[PDB]
Amino acid sequence: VCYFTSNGITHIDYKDVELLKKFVSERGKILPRRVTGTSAKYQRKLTVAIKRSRQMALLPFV
Amino acid sequence: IESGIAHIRSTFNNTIVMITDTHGNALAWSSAGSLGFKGSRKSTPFAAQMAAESAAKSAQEHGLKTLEVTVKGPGSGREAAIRALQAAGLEVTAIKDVTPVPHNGCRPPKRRRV
Amino acid sequence: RKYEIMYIIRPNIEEDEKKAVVERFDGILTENGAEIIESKEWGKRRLAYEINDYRDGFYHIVKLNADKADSINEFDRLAKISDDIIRHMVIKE
Amino acid sequence: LTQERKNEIIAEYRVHDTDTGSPEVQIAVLTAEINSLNEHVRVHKKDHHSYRGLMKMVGHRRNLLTYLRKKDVQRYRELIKRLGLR
RNA sequence: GACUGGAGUGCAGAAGAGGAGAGUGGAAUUCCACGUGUAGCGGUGAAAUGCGUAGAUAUGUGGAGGAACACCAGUGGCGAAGGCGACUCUCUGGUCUGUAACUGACGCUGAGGCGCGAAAGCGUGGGGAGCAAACAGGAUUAGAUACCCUGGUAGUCCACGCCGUAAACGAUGAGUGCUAAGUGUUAGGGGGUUUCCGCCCCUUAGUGCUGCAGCUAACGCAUUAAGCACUCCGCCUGGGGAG
Ligand SMILES: [K+]
Ligand SMILES: [K+]
Ligand SMILES: [Mg+2]
Repeated sequence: VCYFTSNGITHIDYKDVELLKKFVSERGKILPRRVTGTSAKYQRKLTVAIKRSRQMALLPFV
Repeated sequence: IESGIAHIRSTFNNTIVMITDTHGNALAWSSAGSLGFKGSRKSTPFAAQMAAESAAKSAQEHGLKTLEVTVKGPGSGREAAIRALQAAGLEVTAIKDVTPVPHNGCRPPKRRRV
Repeated sequence: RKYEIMYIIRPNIEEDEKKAVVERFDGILTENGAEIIESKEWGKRRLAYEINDYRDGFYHIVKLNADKADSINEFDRLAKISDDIIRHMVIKE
Repeated sequence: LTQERKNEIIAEYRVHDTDTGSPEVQIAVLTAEINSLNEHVRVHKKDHHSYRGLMKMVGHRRNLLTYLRKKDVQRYRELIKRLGLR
């Protein structure tokens, strides 16, 4: 069951580090749909958000 | 004098094992070639163990009880080398990876028989 | 068009210096064809990795409206050229 | 091409106050779009994917234009000088 | 002359690695300097050529340079095709869904033309880290103008302009309609139920799997037909010579 689709929260923001940190590994890697329970649309959107955060140094690479 | 870091470079050809200080100055090293091997026998877990043991029992020049170990490459001798460093009489504190992975940067050379 | 901006100011800056830099980039945005509706801070928070010997930094926000984007472009080049902004980003809503 | 400008240029050439689906309206809006894209191409000459849609607009315009010519010729000889064709 | 199921505009939404430009990030290969540092490293089926006490290999720090962008990432998205994967902004194209507002057949194809068009390659000027045709050396071999190893120039990258080929392939031309199902998956809409959530069913455009009829020489295609029919274009008429 997807978080965002089950909760109706459609927007994702690259600044909610506390909520995006649930989906990066300890080594800094995004995780797949089957492991995170997400859906396709929101998983694209989480990729975009995570990458913007990483490039703002808000999340790490490693 | 109390703790060191071990760097093992294990490959499908040879195994190097270097003991250094935590801020990166060499104290000792060894390999299968300095151990006395000459061919594919370099690439073996036995050579890995023996070079590890020689390295550690020279590292007991300035002394230590503890190691953090860092493993590089696909060489099969990492298990034997880590067992060597545990069983020589040192408390290996943790194992870690130095897999030099590029995120699709510079390309490899060609495959074989092409 | 609704524009959002974020940026990071370095740690070695006192409060007067820092507010001067903030106000200066705000002036550069609003003196052009744009009007800052809001500009904000999180705080001197920890960077996920080190850009320089620096590892802390001042996270700031600017919510904005604009049509020309020369504000965006001057802000971008001037913030890269200044020794105070190590990071900034601009996004269209 | 913005909505407001689009509304302007449909309502100022609409044949009557309800209409926004006439060939007059379409040909006008297309001439706006193709001129903006001519500028776009003269800047970014090698965006051939954009040049594709350009030529599709031009073709649709010519199609509407021939239909109008066949339908009522006065509308045609009006629009050409009202818009800048030919 | 008239009408709206085709075609298109409007209106409300949704996705997207669709394209061009400019800038930007860190991994990571190499190189430069400096410490620590001692005799090997590399590679193979074995080796050897080669690098190394004028000090490597590695290890840490800092700096330079360019090329491509892990995870996400998936018979998933988009595009006419080629093809398009790091991020942001600007300029742009096209698609789908719903409405029945607007025009009222405005359409389908499309010879001859016009443009685009992987990689290699060509001209001019840069850049050139890696990989690497050619080439050199070492092995191999009966021989080896090769596979194999160590090096390595053109190139690969960029700007501009040519070249216009491809196993350029779904080896399957574009368009329209009709003719059983089951099931994933993507982007939407509608309705029943329920506290949203969640489940269910119906429907639109895609994308895939398996299958009925029917077709096929068979393999197999099967609402993404290679079925049933109509329009249009291109092409074939034994192999080779001969593209
Ligand atoms: K060239
Ligand atoms: K292809
Ligand atoms: Mg080329």
